[PDB]
Amino acid sequence: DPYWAYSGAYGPEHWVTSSVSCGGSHQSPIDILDHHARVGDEYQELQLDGFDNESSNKTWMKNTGKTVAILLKDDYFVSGAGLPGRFKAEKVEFHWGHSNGSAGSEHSVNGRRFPVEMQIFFYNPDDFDSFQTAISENRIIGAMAIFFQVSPRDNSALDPIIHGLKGVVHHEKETFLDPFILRDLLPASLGSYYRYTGSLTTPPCSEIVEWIVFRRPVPISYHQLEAFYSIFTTEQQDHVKSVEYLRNNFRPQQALNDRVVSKS
Amino acid sequence: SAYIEDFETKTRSTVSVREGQGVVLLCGPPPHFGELSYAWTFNDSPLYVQEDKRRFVSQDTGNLYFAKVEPSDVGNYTCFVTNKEAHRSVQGPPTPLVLRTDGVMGEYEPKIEVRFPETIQAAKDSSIKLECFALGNPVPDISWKRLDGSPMPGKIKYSKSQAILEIPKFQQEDEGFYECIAGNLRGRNLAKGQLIFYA
Repeated sequence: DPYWAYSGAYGPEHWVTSSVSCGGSHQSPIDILDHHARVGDEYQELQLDGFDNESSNKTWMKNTGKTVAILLKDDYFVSGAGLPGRFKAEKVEFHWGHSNGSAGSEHSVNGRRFPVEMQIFFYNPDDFDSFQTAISENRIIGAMAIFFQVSPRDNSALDPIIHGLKGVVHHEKETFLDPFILRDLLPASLGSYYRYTGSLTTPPCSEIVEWIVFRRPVPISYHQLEAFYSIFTTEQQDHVKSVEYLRNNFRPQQALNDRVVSKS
Repeated sequence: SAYIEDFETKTRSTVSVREGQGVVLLCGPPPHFGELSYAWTFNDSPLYVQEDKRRFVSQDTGNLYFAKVEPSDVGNYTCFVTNKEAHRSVQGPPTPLVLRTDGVMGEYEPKIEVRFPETIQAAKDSSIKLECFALGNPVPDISWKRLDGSPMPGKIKYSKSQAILEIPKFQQEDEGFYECIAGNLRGRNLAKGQLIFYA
């Protein structure tokens, strides 16, 4: 586990030095040009399981200093959508901008970036015993990308998440979360999504991820977004440590190269 | 057996920070053997911070902490390291501190940057020193509490704006859970630990 940052000396263009996979040709994130997407006519329809159930109070949130992570304590499954088997949810991470809903997503569609991108990571439990096992076996995991877009009104479905962020302002803080409905953190219409093969968007940047990217965004008000802009981290140099806003925590987009993006 | 080398670095990177921002300057003392003590200079004069809750020098870590930086902090800092056993002192490189002009840092809850261990074995009649200091805007206040809510024995010594709680002549009734609270208008955080008596 090498040190890495989103900017400066250990920023994205330096990642390859300590994690050579970060210089790969199947990296994530990407811009999705819809008119170049192939229509996946062979897809079995996306099936979600457990997404409608209230999350347990053992579910918790952490400020890792690079993102805010949610460690899921319930069984959630996704299958179909050209995914190789049935995948189980492990955790959630977020990426956001700077202020006033400025671009913060990792992916984009037709060049449009979004104020927040939420990512849910999955493993196939039929092949591996845990998410950690799947990572260390270095073969294949699943990931969902969800965009948020500014809305004039608060999205009440987000309340436990926003309240969570209020409670993890500093690097390494942790809090338990009020119950939430994971389905309600997904777009209202799951109809349009994209599929492509890619990688982790942080070191070690392993090219093992089957990505689902939903086209339609989830609403979030400017008032709720402020909870994201109120997250801090620390930056530690040779002889200074400082408390800083955690902002623009996204990786630059990567070339498609030989890859084609598919769409529902 | 006791020694300390000269610092190797001639000059340190300029520190650029926002007015209102919390910053820690790291001493980084050179190789040595023996217990070290610490002071910091500011523009070629010693820093007099022991009645100022905004700035703290830790004799444990050696570092200089700015709970929040003000325009008056702008200048050159060095860390001055004394090795008492070695009868030798060495001065660190000049460290420029400058304010950014991008705007000021907002208010935010305290973050504890120096604390005491979660478990401490405390020998009878020994002296136990606990430190706690936080960065934050407004400048945080540090207070201390026994979890059992009992008043502190008179022997306890508070110093440096309560950044330091010392427990002399440690007795069995002194053992138990302690916590320091770092608080301001935007919120509060704590550090807790258990002191465990042995003889």
